[PDB]
This record gives sequence, structure tokens and C-alpha cells, in this order.
Amino acid sequence: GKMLKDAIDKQVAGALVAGTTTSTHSVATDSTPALQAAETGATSTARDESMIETRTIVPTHGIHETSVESFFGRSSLVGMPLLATGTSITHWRIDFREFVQLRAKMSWFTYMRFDVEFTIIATSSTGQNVTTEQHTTYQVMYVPPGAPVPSNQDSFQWQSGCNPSVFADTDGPPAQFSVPFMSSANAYSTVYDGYARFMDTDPDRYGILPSNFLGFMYFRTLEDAAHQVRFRIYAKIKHTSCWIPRAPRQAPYKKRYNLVFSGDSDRICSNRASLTSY
Amino acid sequence: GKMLKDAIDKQVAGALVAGTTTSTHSVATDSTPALQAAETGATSTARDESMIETRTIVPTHGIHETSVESFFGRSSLVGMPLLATGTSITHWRIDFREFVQLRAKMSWFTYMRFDVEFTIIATSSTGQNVTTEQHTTYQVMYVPPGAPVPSNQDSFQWQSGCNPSVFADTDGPPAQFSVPFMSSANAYSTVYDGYARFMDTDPDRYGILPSNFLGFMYFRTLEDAAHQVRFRIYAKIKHTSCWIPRAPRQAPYKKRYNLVFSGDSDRICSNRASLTSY
Amino acid sequence: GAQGGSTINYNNINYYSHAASAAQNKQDFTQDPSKFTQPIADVIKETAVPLK
Amino acid sequence: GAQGGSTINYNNINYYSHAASAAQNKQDFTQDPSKFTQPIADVIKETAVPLK
Amino acid sequence: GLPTKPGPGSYQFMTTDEDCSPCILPDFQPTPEIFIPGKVNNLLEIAQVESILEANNREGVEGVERYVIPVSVQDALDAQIYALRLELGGSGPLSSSLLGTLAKHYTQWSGSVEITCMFTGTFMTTGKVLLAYTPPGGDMPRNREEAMLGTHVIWDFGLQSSITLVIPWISASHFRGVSNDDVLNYQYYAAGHVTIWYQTNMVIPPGFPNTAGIIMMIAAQPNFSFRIQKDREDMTQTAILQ
Amino acid sequence: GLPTKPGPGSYQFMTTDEDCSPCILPDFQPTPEIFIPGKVNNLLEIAQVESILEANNREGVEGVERYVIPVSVQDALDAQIYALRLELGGSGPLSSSLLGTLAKHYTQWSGSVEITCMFTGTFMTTGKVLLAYTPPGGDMPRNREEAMLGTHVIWDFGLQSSITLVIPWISASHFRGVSNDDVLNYQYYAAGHVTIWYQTNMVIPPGFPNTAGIIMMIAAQPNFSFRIQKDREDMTQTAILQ
Amino acid sequence: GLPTKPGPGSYQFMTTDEDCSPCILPDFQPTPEIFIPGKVNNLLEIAQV
Amino acid sequence: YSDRVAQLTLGNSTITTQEAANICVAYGCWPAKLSDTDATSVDKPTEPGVSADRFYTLRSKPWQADSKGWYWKLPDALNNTGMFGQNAQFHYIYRGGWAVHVQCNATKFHQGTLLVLAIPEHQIATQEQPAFDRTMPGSEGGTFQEPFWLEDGTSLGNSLIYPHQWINLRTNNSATLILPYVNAIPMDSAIRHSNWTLAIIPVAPLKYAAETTPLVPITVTIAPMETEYNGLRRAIASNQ
Amino acid sequence: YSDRVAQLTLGNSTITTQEAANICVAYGCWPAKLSDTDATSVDKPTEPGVSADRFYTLRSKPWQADSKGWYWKLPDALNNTGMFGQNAQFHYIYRGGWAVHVQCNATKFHQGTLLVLAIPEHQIATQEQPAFDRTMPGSEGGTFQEPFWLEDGTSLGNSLIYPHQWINLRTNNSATLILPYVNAIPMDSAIRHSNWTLAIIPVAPLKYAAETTPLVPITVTIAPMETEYNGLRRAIASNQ
Ligand SMILES: CCCCCCCCCCCCCC(=O)O
Ligand SMILES: CCCCCCCCCCCCCC(=O)O
Ligand SMILES: CCCCCCCCCCCCCC(=O)O
Ligand SMILES: CCCCCCCCCCCCCC(=O)O
Repeated sequence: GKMLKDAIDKQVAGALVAGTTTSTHSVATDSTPALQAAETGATSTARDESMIETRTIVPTHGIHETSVESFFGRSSLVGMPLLATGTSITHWRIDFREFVQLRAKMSWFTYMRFDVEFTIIATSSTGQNVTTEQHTTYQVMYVPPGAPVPSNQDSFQWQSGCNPSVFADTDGPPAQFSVPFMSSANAYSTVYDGYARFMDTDPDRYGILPSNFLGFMYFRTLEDAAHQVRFRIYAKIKHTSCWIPRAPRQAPYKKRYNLVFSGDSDRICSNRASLTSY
Repeated sequence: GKMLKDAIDKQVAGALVAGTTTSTHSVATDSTPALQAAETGATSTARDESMIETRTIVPTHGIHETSVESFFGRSSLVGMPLLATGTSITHWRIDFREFVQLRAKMSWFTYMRFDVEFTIIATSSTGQNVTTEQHTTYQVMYVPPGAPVPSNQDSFQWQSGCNPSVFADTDGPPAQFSVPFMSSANAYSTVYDGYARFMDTDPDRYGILPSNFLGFMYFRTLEDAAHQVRFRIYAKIKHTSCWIPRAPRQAPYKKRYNLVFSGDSDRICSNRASLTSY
Repeated sequence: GAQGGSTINYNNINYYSHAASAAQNKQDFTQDPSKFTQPIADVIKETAVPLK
Repeated sequence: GAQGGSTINYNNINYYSHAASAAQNKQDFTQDPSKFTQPIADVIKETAVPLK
Repeated sequence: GLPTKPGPGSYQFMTTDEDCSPCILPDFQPTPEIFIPGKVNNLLEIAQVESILEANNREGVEGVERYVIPVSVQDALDAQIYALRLELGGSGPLSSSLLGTLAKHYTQWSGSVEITCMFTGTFMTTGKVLLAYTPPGGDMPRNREEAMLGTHVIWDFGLQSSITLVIPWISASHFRGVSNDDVLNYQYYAAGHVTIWYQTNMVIPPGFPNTAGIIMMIAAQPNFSFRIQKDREDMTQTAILQ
Repeated sequence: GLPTKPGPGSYQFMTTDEDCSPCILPDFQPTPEIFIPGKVNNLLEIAQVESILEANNREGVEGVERYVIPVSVQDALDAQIYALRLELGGSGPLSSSLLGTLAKHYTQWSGSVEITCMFTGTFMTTGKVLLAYTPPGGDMPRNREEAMLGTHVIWDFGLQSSITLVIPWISASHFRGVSNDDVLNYQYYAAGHVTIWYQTNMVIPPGFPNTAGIIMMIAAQPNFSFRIQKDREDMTQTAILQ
Repeated sequence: GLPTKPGPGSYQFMTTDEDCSPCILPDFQPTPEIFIPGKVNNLLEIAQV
Repeated sequence: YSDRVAQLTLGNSTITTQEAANICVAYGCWPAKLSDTDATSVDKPTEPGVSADRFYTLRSKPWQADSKGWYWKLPDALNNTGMFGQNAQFHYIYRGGWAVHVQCNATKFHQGTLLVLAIPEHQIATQEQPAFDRTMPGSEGGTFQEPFWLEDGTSLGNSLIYPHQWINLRTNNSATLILPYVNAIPMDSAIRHSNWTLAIIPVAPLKYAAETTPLVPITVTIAPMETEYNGLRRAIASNQ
Repeated sequence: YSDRVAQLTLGNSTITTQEAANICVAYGCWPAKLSDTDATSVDKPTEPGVSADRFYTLRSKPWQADSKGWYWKLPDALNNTGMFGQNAQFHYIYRGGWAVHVQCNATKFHQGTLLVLAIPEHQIATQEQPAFDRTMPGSEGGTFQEPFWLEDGTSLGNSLIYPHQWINLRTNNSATLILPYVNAIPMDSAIRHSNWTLAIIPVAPLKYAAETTPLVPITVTIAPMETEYNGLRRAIASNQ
């Protein structure tokens, strides 16, 4: 049926890399492809065929593993809240900045528009952190800014009449759910050269764009936990638009909410004793 | 096939918000859009374009998250009966008034016609309420008004020849089932300015419309429970018709079966010291 | 719907017999705000004076 | 696609209502490298001298 | 049997699931739908209805009187009548209105808002009032000279009892955050100021009441919307209701 | 119910799964996409942009100066300016460039690379330089006589400040390994050598700076690609960021 | 295998379920239906007596 | 041309006002008779016509300095009045709409504002569940004690969602509301259930150009509209 | 025929250079006005035209032997200058592109190379989160302390991904960049957010054919392009 045709999108990865045309020797004063001028800011236009004698090469290699979708389109850890047994409650602030691998991958772009698939793995363990048996339901509640936060395991906030929740078992399959692009802005921002507030220039609000922050995930067990639970929160970025590539992060990350780095030794690649030998 | 076409309904959320037409300055005695009269009971008709000079704005925002279906169309807690080990039996009276979030959401309307998806999460725990292991079947029996109630775990009422029952495991996936609009009336009523009975004006039967009450859910374990079981009963309202919007509840709820409130301090929003500063 | 902008387009497929089993309806239905905003016998056009 | 060479050919089938539920997009989209490599008002053909 | 691979998310219960589920009473045939007046299909039909601002929120004012802003005969020129931070969230006067109480259920908002004011003085009582909307970036306007630089209407008391100041959607972004969540710096979404000033003065015949009132009313324009349902802050319970 | 047989891989979570999954907010309607300049659809658009080699990686050179290879007036003929092992992996100068940092995320590479050199001496400073690419099998070329036997360009300093040596894809196989993993003998994928020599000499007018610089720049050609994502070696953490 | 997501209500037994289920005697061929007087299709035929 | 001048003629009765605002027609729905598709009761209804579809005037109320407001249940307030009252007493079930007219004149030397609410299904409470003398107060009506909370734990400010007009003394001396039948069933008992509440709440207090405060009454006039009755038996006056 | 000679005329102002390289147009995108499909703010924008779309010259900088570099935030650097500055002060939100022209002449007896970066959303840090005097330095601009790390934990070598030119003294004395508006929203506040940073970093140091080092200034000239402003109120100068 055509109605089911609406739920199917045929999508194709068949873009190839550029090929090579055979070329011959050139002795002239007409064509000088090797002479360049980096001052313009343009990258060199010279190609293989104009610099040496080439054979013909039919293109066969795909480019799809470096499409922005493929590069971001896998799951990565973004949150690891620990539910202790004293209160049986925990939360994770929602952003991709606690764990460095996804953050550094995002640092190649300025603005990014995407959806998210979240995946939550819960693991129970003892005080000495050895795996242990515990079968219990847990509740993950999305708490958006301005909604009252639960303060206990039995708080009546966990009613969840308006906050969305997911209920799953600690020893069941992983909870998984998708999320549309939720920013009030038309993209997310990986970096922000401004202040979070008018009438304020506190350093702690520099580089803080609050339209990236959609709130909190809160976690309880539905009864009081017998053992601590660790939730691992994975995000896969999908349906991805990217704008304005950047110099990628090179210094290690130090803080969650700013770009501070050490910068004690100004170098990235390793040293050698002489430029004319390895 | 066309027969399977009967089981598919293509349904679309593409209603947009109103746009903006550009306007220019107006110097006249003809058109006075800013002059109003609130005495009529009509809301102001003045629009942006007639009050200031506007640009053109193409509408892009949807309205679907405030459709009545979307606003009610999620699950909320409505019942939390506890099955103790002494009798291994409990029940929940069926109405959406024990827990305040769903009740307050319903208080925006007078009459509401809907279906229900119920979801039941069972959790076992110790006397000190710490999660514990217990694998057992439980039985939820719909007991409508006039059907004899079970008095024990082994009562022969649990035969369930005519009452519908659901059997599920305490440590299995949650039981879930749907329900059509069951009122003898043509809608449910969120508020009732009348008496439950003729020839009676007892205050305890004021505001009681018994056509909202479809009876009881009764709960046993199929054997005698070793640990207490807590059932959490969630309802999602769906296929929703709503009539006659109301002033929504503002004072906290106090009782399950009437609108009594404290009303000690007559205000809702917070105070300030002066109307001409914040 | 593999996407238009703010158009969610859904094929609700009910697997059970009773219509009550079906998932929630995603249609946008007609809005008549004026039964609540302009609930008056005589229409008052925006550019007119309301009284008289 | 039971295989052409470097052509992955996929029918993304979304079972849920919201487009955000769909799996990741496998299309190759247009590449315009020259907005970054040749970001200059006057085109400089390869065989010409760049300055002047 | 058809070979399958159940994946992640198996057996979870999400409260916003949109799935069909077996009916426990598959033979039931409900009562017909009858005509009832006032069917609502979308809560933005309610948000476009005017409601009264709890505008006189001064410490010590209780009850119905919180709905009338005082307006008096002034002995000095260009005085201020009222000041209000434009906010759908928080706990100020807009928060308890129809639009404000709907905004309590939502995280984000967009669109134009209108404020309709009704004067309640005697027939013989005259006056002119300046109603100003100041876009964000600074503080509340300090004097009528500064406030007039913004969007503003000038109200003449007369036969038509009421005025509208349309607060237009003026915004860097398509949407703002409803809340003012501090830890999350949602003051980023500061939406400006509404102030009311005496444009001339309130003038009365000898021995008339030297004080009258404005009843402020607010509603959403047709270009308004809400996103992201969220729990209402002030609808709580400490126990199951009995 | 339809008879089924769930098979192996049931309930597993693979990080590269391509599956639809229920949306926790199925009624949400996002903000429109606006025009933004510089949309990127494929990271090989970035790899074709020239970036500066951290080429002066001698022990003791810090900061911006690591970006300028010294070039001097020579007192002897046919001297060597620079030597560089052609490697997208490891930790040598190519590893910190745009192409090198992208290669840190990938396991395999193919295609031609180009190196653009810009001379920074005074207008009056002259010179001719030989830039050589030696295919693998042996060591770095020891003298300009040996290096010239390979692919090479000869650069005349003049008005056009810059030159390109195209390092063409010359390879037994369609792809090479990015890394030089020793236990796995990925030195199998040795990709050759780049060396720079004085073709004549740097010559200056009396009392000019006798030392100038080359800024080396590198980028991928349009026939280039990467395979197999892999973790970046030098982007680590010992603790969760707070 | 076809990727699936079993949801809530998995493995429950509802007494009013309307589902097909495997027949323990799939080759059985019942006796024909004969005519009997007084066939009842709906209990409201009894209620009208 | 003038929505400040109105005339309302029902039966043998006619109202006029020279200072109206307009006429509020609740939910844009004029009262209408019950169609065969929504009806359930099989007996042929009695439709009394002009004998009941006419304006009835209740006793007037003084607007005092301290007044919190007044309220009337419908049909409750008219259940003992005229042929409407008799038809409502003699039948088990009733249906119909209302034409409500609130009168209050004062001077150009007065100020003050009344809010005139028609509230459907206005179930009331306070710190306690209310007794019968407040839920069904009869022709004399009741008084608010929590006008800020609209006697129901909601707020007066948000009650503009209900059909309403104002009486602002500088502008008008009368409010008119036309109310359709509202219920979740087709017909319902007149003695057991109140479909509408007429509520008149002072918002801006009543002030005079002197300190001597003459008598300013409020007067309610209500006409039933498009009435039907089913279930004829003896006459029953109240649910007690 | 000659991309070494350029003339730039905006408003009442005209720049010339006899040693340009070319003109960099960032992302191949000429500045453009906001279309009705992407716009959200409903008020009619003010477009000041030539009163603001003109070249402004900042104070010059000496290129010294030790110089690490200089930077300016935009619109920050021009927020107190001319009718651009006034339109940016008096409106809540602003949008527009830039025409940037960096001048530095020296002799055929000099050597040295400047890198001229236009960096969008250039959020900066060092071992510490920066203060306001560095995030929004004004017309005088700021200076780099970590030019190798591009003040942001990235690398200067990879910043050629950003729109750029060089000033290599043997080749050219000037760099020209045309910048489109870049943001994740349609308009944004001029005092709270800097959309672009103009960064001028010495890569090859400045050397003279003698040991006596005369003064070689760097001079920045910036023209706003295709500007709009919405949200008129009083004038607000800074985010402090
Ligand atoms: C739990 C359902 C709603 C949660 C919304 C999650 C959306 C996350 C998007 C994060 C984008 C900003 C990333 C960042 O600031 O580093
Ligand atoms: C268990 C199967 C039959 C149960 C029927 C449940 C229907 C519940 C509808 C409740 C509507 C009235 C809500 C209320 O009174 O507050
Ligand atoms: C077992 C029979 C398979 C039929 C289900 C096909 C997929 C469901 C249709 C979903 C339609 C809306 C999806 C969308 O376009 O957003
Ligand atoms: C339950 C409905 C069954 C429909 C699923 C049919 C198989 C999925 C289509 C996969 C299309 C791409 C596969 C390929 O050719 O590589």
C-alpha cells in the first residue's frame, strides 16, 4: 500500500571517490599548475594528472564512512549516575560533556542539528563493586526545566502525570528511546562566545548557552534498593545536520562547562632531535 | 488488501500557528483597533499588525502538543494498592482521584469522553520495604458493581467465569490492557453539582456522580505471598473528547471525593513589596 | 515520516478487534476559538468601536 | 543489497509515528568542498598563475 | 515460526508510548456521542481567552482585591502605575492566569501576548495612561521618558472602557523557555518588561472617589504555542487522597 | 499470535545498530531548519582543506615557531632542508594536522595527498628548492642525487609564493593502514618519504636576514578516503568531567 | 531474524483475549451440524420471553 | 447600530435596557430542543411553551460595601415559580436553556464593577463539604464566602473562561446571557442536579461621590428557553 | 586581470590596496538579509543603510618582535562606534555580515607573515575561564596568550579550516574577508554574544634588513554589511 510506502524511505550510499585520467608530459610556458599562492586562503588546485604522468583509474571507493551521519551515527557513553542504597535516587544532567570521546567528535563543528537514541544499561553491584543479583524495576523520569525535582524515592513527583517516564527492569533488556531535535534554537551549539544572561558577565556564565540544556533525567528504583545500581547512559546521534567546521580539540578536556586547558608545553606532535632525519 | 486497510487509519498533525502579515503606519480616525470593551465578555480582537508596524512571518510552529489528545495522551499513576502477606488480597477503587497530577489535568474540562490504557507494575519488597526476589503469578479481577467481592485469597470468586481477569507474573513484563468509554452517560463528568440519590441531601452524597464509578479491581497472588507486593496502576487517557473548559484547580486537593480546600490565605501568586518595582 | 517540517504523518495500525485498543489519535482537529473568545450575538470587527 | 560494489541500498522502515524514531539516514548527500577550499571571489583555474 | 530478534527496549514501559493494546472488554458498545456545547479540541483555544491578572500582588492584599491595580489622583507628573516582568513561568502575577497556568504544564513558549486593561472609575473620572513593553537587555524602565522608547500604547479613559497593549513576539529565537531555572541559567530567556504610567493624570470632579482601579487581563494571540509537557510545580501531595 | 522464533543476538545492544526505536515525545514539532552558511555533509570536505604542518618538531621548539621550517643561506652545495616519513598515523608532524586528526579517527586510508609550501623570506630573497617523494622499500634518501630519482618538484622562489608537491597514491594495495601498530606489523603499510633539498641556495642582498621560513601545508586530494572508525588515541580522561 | 520489540503486556493471560492459538488436534474433523429446533443466537431472545 | 439598547421578549414578558454591552451567547450555542438521535426517554415530552418560557424576576439584593457576591442554582432557583416550577415538579426529568438578565443601575457619581458568571456544573466546597441550604439555596440564592477561590478551589481570575459579562457602572447597567442546556446526558432531574450557576461577584467595590451610601439593588431576571419534560408523575418539590 | 588591486566602496567610504591577494568570501556566502521563512521576530526591522554599512577604522597596533597576536570580537568591537554602534545599542537584537580589511605594509627589506583569521563562535579559554575584559575587549581588542592553542585548546595549525588570508610581506600588504552572518538562531543580541572573532596572529616573525626596527603598524578596517535590528527600546551599551 501507498500508506505503508509513507513509512519506508529508500536511501542510497553510492557516492564514489574521484577517479584518475591518464596524462602525458607537458613542456610549455602556457600551463603552470604547480605555482600556487597560499596567501589568498584558497587550497591548492593542482591535481595528480597535472604534476606527473598518470594512468587512468576508475573510481571504486565509497565515501560513506565519513559522511556526518556515519561519523556520529553510533552510540557513546554520556552519563554514568550511581544509585546508592541510602536514598535509592540519583539523576544525570543531560548534555554530552562528561565523557570526552563524543565531546571531541562534536568539536569538529559549530552548530549541529540532530535526533538522539538513548540507551540505558543498569548494573547492580555490591559495596565492593562486585556484580550481584538484584531484580527490580527502575524509573527514569525526564524532568524539564521548571518541573519540581523528586527529593526521595517515594516522592509523589514520580507520579509522572506530565513528565515522560520509562520503566524497565535492572536485569532485563536495556531501555531505549528516541528524541527529536529539542532546542529552542534552530541548531545546537558546540561552542558559545557569549554570556548566559543579560546584565551579568560572571566568568561562570561565559560560554554557557542555556538553549543546549533540556533538563534532567531522574532515577529511582521502585522499591528501596538492596544494592547500588549503576546506570550507563548511551547516546547515538542521528538524522544529523552539521555546519561550520572547526579546528578540533587538541588539548585534553578539563572541565564540563568550559574549554579550559593546561597549555604548559605548546606542542601536539612528538619531538625529534633533527629535522633532516627521523 | 482493503480489509487490512480497515485496520489502518492515516492521521495527520499538520495544523500550524497563525502567521504575520507586514503592516505600515496608520494615521486616521477611521480604524481604532486598540479601543476595546471587556464588559461584553468578548476577548480583545486587536492583533499585532494593527497595533505596531509588523514584518511578514511565515507560520512554522505546530500546535499538536496542546491538542487535547496529546495533553492527556500519556500514562500517569492512579492507584497504588499494597498486597500484604497476611491475607494476600487487596483492591483499588477505580477512579482518577487518589493522585493529584492527573486529577488536576482533568480539572480543565467539565465533560470528558475517552478510552483508557491501564498499565500495572508489580513490585515485591520486604517488611522494611527493600526490594526482594519473589516470582509469583498475580490475578487482577475487574469486579463491577453488584458482583460479589472476593474475601480471601482462595475465595471461589476468583474463578472469574464472568468477571474479566488478567494474570501476569510479579517479575515479568507489566500487564497492560485497554478499556472503551464505559459510562452509562454520554461523557464522564469531572465535577457534579448535584446529589447521588433522590430523597437524600446528605453532604457526603453531594458532588458524587455514580455514573463515573465502574467498580473495583481486586488483586491476589495465586499462592500466598511470601513478601508484600505493591501494584502501581497507570492510566493513559486516549481517543479523547473534551467539552466546557473550566478554571483549573488552584488550591491543593485535600479529599478524594470532594473539592474541599483550605483557603486560609486568599492568593495564588507570590507577593512583592511594591507594585512599581520587582 | 522520514522528515515539510512540523507535519507528523502516522499510520495507526490497530492489531485488535475493538477500536478502543487503537493507539492515540494524531489528527489535528478543527479549532473554533471564537465560541469562547467572541461569544456574543453581534460580531464586533476589530477596526470598529465595540460599544454602540 | 545482496551484493555494483560500494553501493549500500537500504529501505529504512520506521515502525513508530515520529520521524525522530527512524533509524539513521544512509543517503550520501551533496559535497560542495569548494565553499571551504576555494572561498574566494575570483576563481583561479588550476593552469593559471594565482596572483595577478 | 518467523525468525525474530527482539532488541533493546524490549518489555519496557514508556509513559508516552503510542501502541495498540488488547481490550479487556472487546464486545462492549459504548453510548453514542451526543451534542454538547463548547467542545475543545486544543488547549490553545483556552489560552486565547482573556483571564484576569492577579496583578495587585502587594504584600498584605488578600482575595478579590488582588485583581484591581490602584489608580489615583496624582500630585506629581509622569508617575508610575505598575511594573511587571514579562514571564510565563515563576510565581509572579502572570503565573496564576489561564495562560500562566497552561504554561505551568509546558517548558517552552512562542508568540504574541495581549494585555487588555479595563478602567473602573466613575463615568466622570478622566485620565490618560501609557502602557509600555520594553524588550530585554536591561532593567525595568525607570521613568516614563525611558519607557516610551519601547513598544507602547496610550490609553484615553472614555466610553470604550478598555484598551489592548499587544506584546508582540520579539525574540532572538523561535522559542523561549517558560521557566527561570537558575542552575540552568534560563534567565537567558528574559522576555522584557511591561510598565504602566500616567500619561496625564487621573482627574475627578469635587468630592468623587480619588482612587479607582484597572483590571488587567491577559491572553495569547493566534500565533502562540507551547512545547514540552512538564509537571506543574504547585500541584503536589504528601499522601494518597482518601 | 503469529508463531515466532527469536534467535541469537536477542536483547543485545550493539552501538552501531541501525534500528527504529519508540520516541519518548511523539507529538513534538521541532523548530524549522534555517539557512546557515557552511553546511558540511561529509568529513572529506574538511580533509581537502589545507592546514599547517607542525613541521618544525625539533626538541626545544615551542609554540607557533613549530610551524616554520628554517631555511638559511648555505655555505655548501645540495644540502638538506627537511625530512619526513609519510604517515597518517603515529605522532609525527602529519598527525596533528586536519588530515592527520581525521586519520586518528580511522583505521585505513587511500588516495593522493598534496603538500603546499609557502616561502616567507624577504621580497629580495631568492632560492630554488627540490621537494621529493620516495616510494617505500628503503630508507630516507641520503643525498639530493638519490632523492631526485623519485617523484619530485623543483620550486623557484618568486611572485607566486607557494608550490605544491602532489604525493600521488602509489601503492601495492587499494588501501593502507593508518596506524603503525608494532605487534600487528602495520609497518607493512610503510608509505614512503618526503624530503626537501636546496636545489641551488638561498641568496640574499648584503645585510638581509640570512634565515627565512617555509610554512608547510597539507591536505587530501579528491581521490582520498578513510575506513573503519576507531578511537582517538590522545583524547583521554581519568575522571568524569565536573 | 526480523527485529522486534516485545512491549508491556507480554506473556500475560487476559480472560477476554481474542487471539488465535495452536490446536492440539489439528487433523480432527468434527461431526456435522444437524438441524435442532430452537437455536439461540442472542440471550435477548430469552429476555423477551 | 446600537448594542447598548436591547429588548428581550419571551412569552407575555419583555425586558428593555438602554445600557447593555452586548448579549453573551454561551459557547455560541442558542438553546435548542433535543433531537431524536440523542434522545433516550421513549415517552412523548410535554413542551409547555409560553406558560413557562418567560422572564421571572427574583427578589432584589442590596449591593453593600462588604458584599462578597451572590449565586443561584438553575433550575433550582425557579423550581417553585410559575408554570416552569410546576412542570419541573411534576416531571422526573427536564431539559432547557436560559435567558439571564442582571440589572444594576447606579449613577454617573458611582463606581464599581460586578462580574456576572454563568458557571456550568458549579460544584462548590470550602474548608467543608456544603449543606443543602448552600448547594440548592432556592429563589433567594446563596452568598459566596470564598469569592477569590470561586467557592471551588479554583480562582475567580480564571473564571473568565466561563460565559460572562461585566457590569462596570461607568459603562452599563445590565448583563444578558443566553445559556444552552449543558449536561453529560440528554435530560436530567431538576431537583437533584443544577446544570448552571448564576454568580454575581463584586470585583471593584461600590463607591459613591459622598459618604452617605444610598441603596443600590441588584436584580436577577431569568427566562427558561426551549424546555421539555418527560416522566410525568405526582409533583415532587425538592430532593429532600 | 589583477586580483592584486582592489577597491571596496561601502557608504561614504572607500578602501584601496595595490597588493591584495584576492578576496575571501567565507563559505562562499555573501551577506544577505533575513527571509520571511526563517524570521521569528514579528516587528518590522530597522535597516539603517549607509549610515551604518560603511568602513570603520580601529586604532592601529604596532607589530613588535615578541607579538603573539591580536583579536577583536564582532559586533563587540564596533558596538560604541558610529551609527552602527547606536543602532546596536538601541535594539534588543541585531543581525548582519562584515567586510574586514587588515592593512600592514612594510618594505621589500622586511620579512614576516601574519595569519588573518575570521573565527565564528570563537569561545576562548586558557588555564582559567576568562574575564569580561578578555571575552569582550571592545574597540581596542585583546591579545593572545596561547596563540599556539588558538586561545581555545585547539591548534593554530588547524585553524585554516576557518575563513582566512595571509599577509606575507614579500607578497601582499592587505587581507580582505567578507563574512556572512553565522548563528544558530535568526537574530541575536549584539552586547551578549559575539558571532565572529577577527584574529591576526604572527607566524613568521617580523625581520628587518637592519637591527634598528622601525614602526610597522597593523590596522583593522571593518564594515558592517546587510544589517537589521529589531526590538527597539532605550540604548544599552554593554552586558554589564
Ligand atoms: C529525556 C528526554 C528529553 C531529553 C532531551 C535530550 C536532548 C539532548 C541534546 C543535547 C544537545 C546539547 C549537547 C551539549 O550541550 O553538549
Ligand atoms: C478494569 C476494566 C473496567 C474498568 C473501567 C475503568 C474506567 C475508568 C474511567 C474513569 C472515569 C471517571 C474518572 C473519575 O471519576 O475521576
Ligand atoms: C507487521 C506489519 C508491518 C506494518 C507496519 C509498518 C510500519 C508502521 C507504519 C508507521 C507509519 C508512520 C511512520 C512514519 O512515517 O513516521
Ligand atoms: C514486518 C514487515 C517486513 C518488512 C521488512 C523487509 C526487510 C527490510 C528491508 C531491508 C532493505 C535493505 C536490505 C538490503 O537490501 O540490504
